Amino acid sequence: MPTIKQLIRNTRQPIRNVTKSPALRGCPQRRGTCTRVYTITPKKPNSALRKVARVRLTSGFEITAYIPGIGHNLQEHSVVLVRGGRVKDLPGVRYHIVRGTLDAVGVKDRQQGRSKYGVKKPK
Amino acid sequence: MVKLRLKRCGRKQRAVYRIVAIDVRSRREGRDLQKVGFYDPIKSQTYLNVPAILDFLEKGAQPTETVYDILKRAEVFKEF
Amino acid sequence: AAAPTKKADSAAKRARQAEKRRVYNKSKKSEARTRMKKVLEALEGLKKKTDAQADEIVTVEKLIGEAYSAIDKAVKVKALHKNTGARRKSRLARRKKAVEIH
Amino acid sequence: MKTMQGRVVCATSDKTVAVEVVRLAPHPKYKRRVRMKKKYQAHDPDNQFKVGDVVRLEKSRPISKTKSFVALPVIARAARKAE
RNA sequence: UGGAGAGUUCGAUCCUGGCUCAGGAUGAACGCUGGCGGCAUGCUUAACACAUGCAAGUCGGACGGGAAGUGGUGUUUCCAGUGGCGGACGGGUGAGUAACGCGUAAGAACCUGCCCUUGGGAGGGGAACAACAGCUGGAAACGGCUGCUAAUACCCCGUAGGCUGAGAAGCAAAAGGAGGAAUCCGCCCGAGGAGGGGCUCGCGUCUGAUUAGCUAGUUGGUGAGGUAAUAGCUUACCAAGGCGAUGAUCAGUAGCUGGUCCGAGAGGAUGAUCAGCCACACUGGGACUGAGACACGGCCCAGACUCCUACGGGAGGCAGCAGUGGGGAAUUUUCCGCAAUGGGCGAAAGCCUGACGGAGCAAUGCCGCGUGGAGGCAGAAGGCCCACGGGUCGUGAACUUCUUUUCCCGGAGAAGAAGCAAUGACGGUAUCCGGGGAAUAAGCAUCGGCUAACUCUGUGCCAGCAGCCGCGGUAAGACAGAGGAUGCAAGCGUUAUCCGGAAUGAUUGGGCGUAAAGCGUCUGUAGGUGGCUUUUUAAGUCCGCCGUCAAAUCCCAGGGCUCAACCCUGGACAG
Repeated sequence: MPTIKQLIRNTRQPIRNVTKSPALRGCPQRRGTCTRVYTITPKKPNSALRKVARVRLTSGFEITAYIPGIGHNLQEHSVVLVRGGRVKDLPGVRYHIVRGTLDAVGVKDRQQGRSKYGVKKPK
Repeated sequence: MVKLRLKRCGRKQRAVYRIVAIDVRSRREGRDLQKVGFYDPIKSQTYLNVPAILDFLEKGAQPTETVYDILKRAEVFKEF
Repeated sequence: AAAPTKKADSAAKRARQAEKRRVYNKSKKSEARTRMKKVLEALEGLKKKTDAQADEIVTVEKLIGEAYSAIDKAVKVKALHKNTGARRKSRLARRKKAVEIH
Repeated sequence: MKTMQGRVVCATSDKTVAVEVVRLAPHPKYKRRVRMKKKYQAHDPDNQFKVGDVVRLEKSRPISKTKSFVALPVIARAARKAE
């Protein structure tokens, strides 16, 4: 342990803290309009065609976001809503998309996870 | 000035009613400098501390309507 | 709907009454400051300038007698009160005996 | 009223003496003694107390905004550095 | 009565070490779903700009009156006006402020409406003035002349303990009004009490020193000036100091605290709701009135906006309640009432009171209940698996008897009202009795390992999954669907955020030969520590006691709403 007399001179205290995903002033979700909807390749162990879109937030920042599930309907003028979660396979992508909200539609014919992916109840 | 009455602590249907020693320029349910005693409406619980009363009334304290009646319901304030 | 007769809640009413309470208190305070400055000019120049033969009243203590009566008449009203009205008398009574010939 | 002892460091001021009070007090979170030193501007209308004298300070009527303490007694003589 | 971890850096092992997950919590949002009740809570993002209504008025037992309404044949009562008191209470916001703002402990140089204890006095006069009336300038706002008039409007005179002063002496106050064969209230001065509000001092009060210098009334001293009061608060002069590494100044950020969340504790992160304190309220500045606010719903000036105009000139500002626009992931009825408690006024009645008491919207959270109970096959259809000899979903269902809270319908009906022609918003209230009938009421996540729970198809590094290690290139329990199972529950899941896990800043709790780590080596100031004996001091320390540590949280024991949440007594604790 650092000696008791050096603990009065220096006094150990943490930092200003860095955030994992800057979604402003402690806000859970953030709204924004999609600028460019493109397709990008993953890292070294994976090889697929993942759909990523650059979302222009309400603050003025343009960060990338991942689209979950099979099939979507996001255009160049679509008003989407982000979540805030890393994928760790695609570099730069720190956000996720909440489907079933605003302009983002839910996944068709999905029977499993209806709370996430934004799917309604089939009768 | 200072006066005697009762405040509110118990909300909704259950109005318990608090103790007293507060100024007129303050709140309905705020700061109280000294404690005394209270009464519960739908119960047989009637306190009202007698050595605290008459000791506070001698130095410019005004006895208002609500502290009265519950004063004469007990053995205090009579021709004795 | 509106009323058949005319009405307007005068906010200038509380201002006019405040100006009426001011004009009385200002005229009595400005009097107590102008009369005091007339006395301070007699204590400054050391006025032993005698001209009256009937009454040998000295001009340095004559205006101080008018100053005493000018301070206590302001203690009646809401302009000047206690402790302050005693302080205005204590400082004027200190310099009349200090700046005087023995 | 409160009484605190200390040594005079500066005397080059008109009717005012700079008294440095040393106070030893243990830390509530830790255990050891942490020394704090604050200088008080005491009143001395008789200009008797010079630099190096250890005097006790009592609370009184404020003669200024920084000055509120007066030096009434004296426990020991000059305990300063040699010239 | 309090302290469980595991996965992953290797061929592997043991260390070191970062990352990740299991937990709780959050005035939360989103996605799916959605039966109620009790209690609490609800722009945390623009202190942004605001339609409308309301949020402070009350007294004629202070007056000149009487424009309404009700009697009588002039009294209740009362529109305006003078005057008294309150608009500096309450409500809201936290922008600003790390600062003598706040918290804790002391101090002296104070003021202080209404209330209260004591003593004395309350005599005798004067000149006006709104309202009103006759004219009159203007679109309006706002007014401009002349005349009349009352009072607890005002101003003298007389008297005077107090005040000034060493003393002698000098000098200043007034209101009267009501019921009654003289009571009640109020008025003026002084000396106290109480309560409130200023002022002084010390400690603790964020981060960055790749901000180390800062400071002229700046620090202090004499004299006048000034404040309720001490004082550089102020002016002139004299001295020239004053602050700083136990870190000033500067920059960024921020209301403080009681407490709240987590944690075994310590500690860490915060301080929404409730309560104390401070500050602000269109922005900047200033003063007046008054005991007190230099004052949200007051005034004046300037500025940016909005609105009116006969453009000459004027009126406003919700960080009060409810609402609008806008921003935002997101946060509600432009409701009812004075009945109850409280505030303002009044000798009362009573009036005013979106303070508040209630209701409404919202599963936002906590708590309780309910959506059926027993019985029922040799395990029926119909699905999933199948070695097809079966098994499973399954008592699950159907089929049978039974009870029916809550929801629904009908009839009663406690208490919160003390006051006291018997006075309630809430209320078709709580709760109770009866009548139909299960009749109206469940889902969500997950199932490779940590993580509690399995296979068969389809797809097939394709599409997609993912907190981490990682899964998918034909039979992958980690993709997609189905059957089944697990967990939880009207909640579930996801995300955000703090704490825990991190003895990974360790004060309680860690380390520096090689894993990150002794500065290359000395001298040395401040600072930290310091042999042995006796006496003394006793400051630290320790014991006991007296204050304060607000209340409410938390904890212990005990009560009341059918339980609980919640509410509540005393104690404990406030280190």
